[PDB]
Amino acid sequence: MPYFLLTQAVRTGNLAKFNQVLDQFGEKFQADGTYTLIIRLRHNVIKTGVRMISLSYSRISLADIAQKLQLDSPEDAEFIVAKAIRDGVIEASINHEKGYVQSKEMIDIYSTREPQLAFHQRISFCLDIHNMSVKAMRFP
Amino acid sequence: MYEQLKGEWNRKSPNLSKCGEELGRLKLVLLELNFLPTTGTKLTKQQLILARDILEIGAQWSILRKDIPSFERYMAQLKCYYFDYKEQLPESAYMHQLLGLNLLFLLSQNRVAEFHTELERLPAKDIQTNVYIKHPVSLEQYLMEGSYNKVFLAKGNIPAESYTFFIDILLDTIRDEIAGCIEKAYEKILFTEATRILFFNTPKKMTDYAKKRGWVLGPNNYYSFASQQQKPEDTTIPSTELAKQVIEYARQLEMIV
Amino acid sequence: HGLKGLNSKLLDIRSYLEKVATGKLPINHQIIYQLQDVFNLLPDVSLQEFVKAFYLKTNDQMVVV
Repeated sequence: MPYFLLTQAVRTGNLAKFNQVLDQFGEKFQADGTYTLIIRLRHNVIKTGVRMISLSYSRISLADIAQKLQLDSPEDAEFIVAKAIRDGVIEASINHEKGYVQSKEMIDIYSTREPQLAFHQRISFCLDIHNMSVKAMRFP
Repeated sequence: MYEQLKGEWNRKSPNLSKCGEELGRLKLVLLELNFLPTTGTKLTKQQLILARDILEIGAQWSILRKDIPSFERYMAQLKCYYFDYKEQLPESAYMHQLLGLNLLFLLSQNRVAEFHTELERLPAKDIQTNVYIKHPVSLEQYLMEGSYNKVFLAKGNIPAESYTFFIDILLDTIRDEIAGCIEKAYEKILFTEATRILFFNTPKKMTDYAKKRGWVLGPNNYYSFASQQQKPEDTTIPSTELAKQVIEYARQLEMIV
Repeated sequence: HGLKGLNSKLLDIRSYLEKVATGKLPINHQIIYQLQDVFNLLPDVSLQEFVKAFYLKTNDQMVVV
């Protein structure tokens, strides 16, 4: 209940409820020992909204995202996405001509060694399960 | 013994003979007795009052004289003095000012890992009161949200001093990242893009980027150099290392023999 | 040892070639074009004919192992 109510307001872009959840359950959040969220969740809410847009959309204008994130400033919309690409929230690009924010390339996985990198982590790990299970089983 | 307690500190400190006399004062206190057991006995707590006071004024002298390796040095002497086993020695009013100087200096070093691991020794001194600690954690909150404008409007807002050596390193550690964020595959932009990405209406600062780096102002047009390479063609580097990965499988499908 | 006989042939080709690049024994035109179609008929792996199609059977055989 202090956490299902927490992740509800973290998911949406609502803050007045999120300040209500935090102020009401702040005594619980200090007692259990996780009061290191107070500085680390204002970053999360402002990056959740830009992550949801970049996952949904593919080519959005900076004026369109600035009004979508209730920010009322089309001059730091370039600054938010610049911090998003720098922190690695989404791989995108900003064309600083008229507001083009484009998405990635066409997704090809099975043709550029990517299944090999996932599988090579599996082969060497599961034979290590086998080598540990061989050197435990025999006794007199 | 009680040598130059409060000299020229209230008004100015232009002299450097004060520094060596304080240094001789830092000798004699450590020549008296060591602070290492630190159990009880208020008599030796009296010289712990004096030793922590002569370093806090030594920290104020160190930040005044533009000295970076000493300001971390005198603070580490004080922070090891705040680390006491049997903590006693009641509340000095310069403590909350001193941690604000350390934490803002740590924010200026680009130490985001050390910034948060320090913030445990203050239970409720971050939200209710103590604007000296509240001002960096409001500032760090501004860097994580993404509002550069809120950073510099609060730059002219300090409780005690001007925070001059702290904001200038803060001015340094932002713009190189802003220069690091704009040096990309971008070819050219006009002056009005550097009016928004960068700042003020034609200072000597754009000369500094023109004399150090490129960004040559020509016919009202900047020119940022940019290129890209091309590499999907190399199956050869996943030829050698894949042949190693396939054999080290078959090396290990046997050999516990 | 399938490859130990490979370079033993390849050392033998240049040994006769440097013997005739010097010019001690006279040439045979018969072996020249018989050697020349070796070098302009080896494959060259560039793009979309190998690097696509090689992973299509390499990421295939990594599923069954």
